[PDB]
Amino acid sequence: QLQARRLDGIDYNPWVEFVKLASEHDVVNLGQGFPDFPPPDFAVEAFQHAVSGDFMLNQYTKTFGYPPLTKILASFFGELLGQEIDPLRNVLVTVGGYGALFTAFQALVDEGDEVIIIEPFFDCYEPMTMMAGGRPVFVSLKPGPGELGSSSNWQLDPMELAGKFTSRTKALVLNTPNNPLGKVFSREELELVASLCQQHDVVCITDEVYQWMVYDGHQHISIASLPGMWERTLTIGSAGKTFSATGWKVGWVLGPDHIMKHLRTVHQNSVFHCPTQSQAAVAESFEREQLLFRQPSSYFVQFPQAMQRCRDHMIRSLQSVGLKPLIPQGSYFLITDISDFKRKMPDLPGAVDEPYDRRFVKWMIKNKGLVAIPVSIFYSVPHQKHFDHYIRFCFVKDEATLQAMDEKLRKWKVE
Amino acid sequence: QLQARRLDGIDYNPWVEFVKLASEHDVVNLGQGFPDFPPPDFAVEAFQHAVSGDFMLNQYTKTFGYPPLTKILASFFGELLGQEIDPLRNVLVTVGGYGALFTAFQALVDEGDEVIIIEPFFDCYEPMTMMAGGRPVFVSLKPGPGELGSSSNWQLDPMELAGKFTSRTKALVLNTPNNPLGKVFSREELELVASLCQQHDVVCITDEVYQWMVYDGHQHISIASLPGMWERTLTIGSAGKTFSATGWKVGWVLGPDHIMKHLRTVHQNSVFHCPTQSQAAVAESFEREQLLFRQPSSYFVQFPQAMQRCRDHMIRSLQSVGLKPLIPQGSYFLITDISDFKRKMPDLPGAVDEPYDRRFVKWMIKNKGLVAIPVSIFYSVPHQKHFDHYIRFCFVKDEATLQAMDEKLRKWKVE
Ligand SMILES: *Cc1c(COP(=O)(O)O)cnc(C)c1O
Ligand SMILES: *Cc1c(COP(=O)(O)O)cnc(C)c1O
Ligand SMILES: N[C@@H](Cc1ccccc1)C(=O)O
Ligand SMILES: N[C@@H](Cc1ccccc1)C(=O)O
Repeated sequence: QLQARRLDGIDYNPWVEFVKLASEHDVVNLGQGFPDFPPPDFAVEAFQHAVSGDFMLNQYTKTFGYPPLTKILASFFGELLGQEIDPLRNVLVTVGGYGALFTAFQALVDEGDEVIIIEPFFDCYEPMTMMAGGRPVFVSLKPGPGELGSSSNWQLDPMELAGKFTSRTKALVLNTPNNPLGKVFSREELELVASLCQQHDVVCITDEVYQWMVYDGHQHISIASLPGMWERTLTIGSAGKTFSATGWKVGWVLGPDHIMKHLRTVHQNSVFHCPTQSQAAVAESFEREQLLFRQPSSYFVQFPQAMQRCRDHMIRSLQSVGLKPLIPQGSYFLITDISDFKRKMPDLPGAVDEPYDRRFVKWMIKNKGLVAIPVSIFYSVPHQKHFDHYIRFCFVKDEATLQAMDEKLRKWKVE
Repeated sequence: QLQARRLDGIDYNPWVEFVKLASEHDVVNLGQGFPDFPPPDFAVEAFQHAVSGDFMLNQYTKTFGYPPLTKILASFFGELLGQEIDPLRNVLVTVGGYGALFTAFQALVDEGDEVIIIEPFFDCYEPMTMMAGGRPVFVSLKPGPGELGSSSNWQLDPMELAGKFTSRTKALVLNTPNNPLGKVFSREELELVASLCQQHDVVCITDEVYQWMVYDGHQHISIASLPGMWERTLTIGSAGKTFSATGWKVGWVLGPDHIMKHLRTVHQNSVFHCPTQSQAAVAESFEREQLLFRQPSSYFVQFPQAMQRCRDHMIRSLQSVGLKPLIPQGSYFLITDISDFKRKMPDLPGAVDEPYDRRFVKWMIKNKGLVAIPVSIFYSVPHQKHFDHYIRFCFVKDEATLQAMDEKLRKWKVE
């Protein structure tokens, strides 16, 4: 009654409960979606330059983006998407990719509108939809029929997907690479999704914050570069996952003027300006990355290789301890199947109809000194019972952390 | 139809049209609500320190605030308000005071709710209310019955104010010191407002971004320090107006847990984190200001004195050219009565039923080389006809700017 109905349901945040049980133990922390090593030197230094240069950089910049940043966004992303991107009509800088999503949802989703969300989903898609009056409509990526799995075998059933569309579908949220699965959507998969979007005339909010974290030669493709798609896609990105600087909380949306003009209204009636100096640091960091595009020494080349190594490392470590990893083609994350521990150990300390993975993650934190995130926080509530056997690890870590993890894992092994 | 109804009306932004007519002339810019000199050294250096210190500061901080910043906010503001402020239950760091307002409005205002807005009002109060489904209800500060006016003579008629309250009033937006008037609400005025708020059980969103810019010995008082008021006030502030660093876009809301828990839901479903390093810079800048509280050398002492000088300077300059200044007790701004020019010059190039002040500001920009902001952008549309004779100047400026202004003003004088 004091508060607005838009807040009904969405008030519960799984984060906080867990990342507070973590702090009351000696743990190797692998549930955190951020690096624990520094950003690359050229980007820190870019921040350093923007806070020590033209003093007017301490003041307000332009409402829809710091112009050097919208310039490099238009240019680099225009080239990657193969699109004529106008910085002033097609680019909006936002408070991280999170603020970008929020802006998008507030612009487009209204009482009645359905938003197709593909599980496992970054958890905020659902509450943001709900705050906007929409009705989430879920579809599940289903794993295919070795022993170690693969993210790319998680299938988007074409018939099941097509069935989700009604005349009330406003938007489909596509997240690639996917958090927490690490699926990198194929071209065929993208075409599938594009196909229905054109057909039913539906916007595709597409969260590509992990664009650059792709492994094993898999290729990040943007649904917006697909024929006819720009006119109906919003493409979100994040400086933080791009330059390993998550506390910079800069992101952007690219998309066509007839959509973006709504995003801009929300922006101008919510935050109005983004901080100036972060924008400057990000503009200079993209400049440095475009200069060196494809090159052995570009961050978008070395970083994925390094993190591919960390991934490979984690996969091996968790495997030999009973966990069944799903090799990701991208993102910061891999998930592991715990179905074996569920048989081995079915009753665990945990509240009433708490899904297994949640009860398991608590167990592990206490006894074995390791943080993961239960995957069920990324399923609609009705699907948590069926999808309660996965947990989510972050391998974007310092080597000292992989070391400490192995220490934890060997102490475990002796059981 | 593609976009959400919450965007109806609110899409028009007076800013942009004007600050683009400005850039196509040689102008002294006085419509900008930000300094054009640097922030104080200790605050720039605080930024410099947070972007070159513990590298983990490049990563995510806590959702509701960087803890060193919520610590100093609780402590300093607790002391100023005379209130026990818990950082975790009573403080939320937001994307500037703008993001704070937005958070507040999204938390509390719902279809039906009325929000009492006092004119002249910072323009966003109205559209934010509207996006939230609310119904702005207006009241006007009316100037009293010398020749030069005074902001403190603009009166909040007690009977007129009381009449605005219905059973549908959710919130009253109090802005003190006031943008664009520079009114510093008296204690009696505050008690008036408090009185009705307690009586009708209404929240008082109170925008105190100008807290420290008070002149002539006038005292900034917070409605929240008034008896019984904390339980029903939200107090917003901004690092940018506090430390002359508007592009830092850090702000906060203080208020009681039973209200703030809603602000937090909006926050966690909108931005989730604020950038880390700005927070660090602001925490250290408050630390430096509290250390030196009241002291000759504290920024909260010298800065108001300096800006009081700039104010005094502008008042004299604009006076002798026909403009009738209203001396502000606070804020960055003074407004001047142009009623004389309206008689002197009634027909001006400007669209159809454009209020006079808007047409006047355009005229001045072209011919006389000076930027102001028409005050009518801060009145409800039905009241613009009656309140079309004021324009708004920003005196928070470098001396080189006051110089150039005088140059413009003397070239003018020869007419
Ligand atoms: C981390 C993450 C975000 C948030 O990006 P920020 O720049 O931190 O706002 C958005 N989407 C996904 C899928 C993420 O993993
Ligand atoms: C400038 C201003 C704001 C905005 O504060 P930011 O920290 O820039 O968000 C809010 N309210 C008033 C009355 C202002 O003048
Ligand atoms: N996305 C990262 C971090 C994050 C958490 C909550 C909001 C935004 C980003 C994760 O899944 O751990
Ligand atoms: N508040 C200042 C600057 C500002 C403009 C628009 C949004 C937020 C802050 C002004 O009135 O000029």
